Amino acid sequence: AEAEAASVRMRGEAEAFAIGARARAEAEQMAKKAEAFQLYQEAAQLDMLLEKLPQVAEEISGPLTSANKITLVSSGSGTMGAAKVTGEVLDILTRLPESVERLTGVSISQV
Amino acid sequence: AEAEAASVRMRGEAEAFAIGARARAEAEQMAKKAEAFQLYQEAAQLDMLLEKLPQVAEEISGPLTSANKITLVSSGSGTMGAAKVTGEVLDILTRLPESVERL
Amino acid sequence: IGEAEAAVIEAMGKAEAERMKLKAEAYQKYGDAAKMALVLEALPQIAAKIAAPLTKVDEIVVLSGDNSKVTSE
Amino acid sequence: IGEAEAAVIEAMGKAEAERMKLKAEAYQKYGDAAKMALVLEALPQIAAKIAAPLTKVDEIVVLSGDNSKVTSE
Repeated sequence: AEAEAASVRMRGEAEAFAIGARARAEAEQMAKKAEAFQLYQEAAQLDMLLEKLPQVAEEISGPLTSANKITLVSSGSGTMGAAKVTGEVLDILTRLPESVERLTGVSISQV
Repeated sequence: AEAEAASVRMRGEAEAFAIGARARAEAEQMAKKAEAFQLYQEAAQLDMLLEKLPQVAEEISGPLTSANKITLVSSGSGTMGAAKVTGEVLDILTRLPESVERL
Repeated sequence: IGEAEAAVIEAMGKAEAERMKLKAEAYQKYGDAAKMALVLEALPQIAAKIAAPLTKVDEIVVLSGDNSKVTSE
Repeated sequence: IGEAEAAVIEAMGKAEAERMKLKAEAYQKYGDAAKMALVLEALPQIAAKIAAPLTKVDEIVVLSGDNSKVTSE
């Protein structure tokens, strides 16, 4: 029992010290992330937004493209229906930032 | 019987002392948690909220994705229905914090 | 046996009361951010519990638009 | 065994509290762009979680135009 207790004590102390090591490394790491982010103008925010939009589009259109078949029917002066699907995807992609806005309270679009 | 009683007494006393040991350790542990939390600005709270939102979304959308099939039908100037499912999930995810707020 | 059980129960009372007492000052030093952390940590478990009945859904039928019931599929 | 567990738990408390404390000043220096980065990074995971039920859709029927329900196909 004494040997097991010493084993547990030493292994736990070592892993806690390792956790502290990554903690210090990650803190000194994120300080420079903040420093670099401070020097971002509208061009950089636009680049970030346009780099993140395709990923959200993928995550919203991946499950949707699992449908076996889609039937489109038009009548009168109406549209065929492809605009309906694209509008549904785009509406979800544009309402998600507002839903996140409702909780976080920090803007996502500069204009 | 005397031996059994002594066994019970000693084992219970040892386990109670062990409970007290973790008690003291956890108290001294949580004191620093509170001290660290005191130095949190809006950025840190935003990080916590955006780290916890995906987990709630998983816990609310895991059971829902067990449906065998989902049929979507539109008519007129209405939507197809995918926005309905996403809105249902988001509405539950946003009304849960208010329900917890009520208590 | 009863005396032994009384002794161990009193020991549990000693330990658990000391635990609660020490945890009292720990909770006393909680700010807004710490309470927010508690609520956010509690939220996923509650959400998992509430969504458990949704596991057994068989099929979902969604209709949209204010029209008649003759078109069908 | 209980003493060993208490020691390791206290060590975890030391380390995790130091982690949170050091991360506090890191978050304190965040501007508008950094918060925007956090939100944009969080968005795809939330979107993936919300869209997961859409995986099981079987068939989609879309109709357009304000007309009667006699034409069919």
